[PDB]
Amino acid sequence: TAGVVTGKTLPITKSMIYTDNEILMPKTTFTFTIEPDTTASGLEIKSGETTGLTTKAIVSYDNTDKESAKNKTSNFNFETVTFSGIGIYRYTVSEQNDGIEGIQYDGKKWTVDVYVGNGFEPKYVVSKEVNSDVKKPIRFENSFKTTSLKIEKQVTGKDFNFTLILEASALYEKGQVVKIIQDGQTKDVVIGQEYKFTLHDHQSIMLAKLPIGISYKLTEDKADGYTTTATLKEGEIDAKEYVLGNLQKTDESADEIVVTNKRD
Repeated sequence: TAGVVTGKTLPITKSMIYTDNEILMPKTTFTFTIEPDTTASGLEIKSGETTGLTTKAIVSYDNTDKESAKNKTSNFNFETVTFSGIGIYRYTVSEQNDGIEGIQYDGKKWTVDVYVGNGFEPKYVVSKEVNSDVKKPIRFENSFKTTSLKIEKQVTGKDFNFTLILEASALYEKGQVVKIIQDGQTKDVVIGQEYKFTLHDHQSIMLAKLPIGISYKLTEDKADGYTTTATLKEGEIDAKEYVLGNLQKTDESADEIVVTNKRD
């Protein structure tokens, strides 16, 4: 039967929603916690016993994880626990919300009955969602978002030379690639190094699947007979000045930078 394990361990499955290999999987961990159901009563049903129980299980993702590595497994091990007597010991399993920018965490609560026989030891482990009678294996489902940056050139009053760098973060490391669309063609920007390109009046470039929470800086080479200024528009909130050469952090709103070269 689904959600009934003959043995001493509780399997945990983590699925990250991931459908596009062009997107960088965040380098991060998810942590599952097991605690006693402190109100469990009514074999006798008892509050879960935690003496000798490792109460944390973890799975790890990194930037190399693609479609084929989106699901991970861990477990809790009840073999190591000293139970004071036979019975059913009830625990609550949840996933910690680590609050990492861009990540959506599974808030579901799971309940676990461990059937303890004869010393004493676990015999069966049964799992269900809290408030459900349906037995099923524990599976947490997480997801994450990406954003975008468009950069356009306007001339007032010729190719202008730009440099973009996406700085590495703890989540998105140096040497990983982010897609850019440039003169119609899909190309690769490598995180942590200068990416040089050109734009003329009304030409744009776009990074459409940009990691959330990384920092970037954009500069333009000095162009004789022009002064250069730039604005950053975040979603529908009002455009503010972007000073070329400054670090800007990506977040959930789609960014557009308009760089204006004004003839002197």
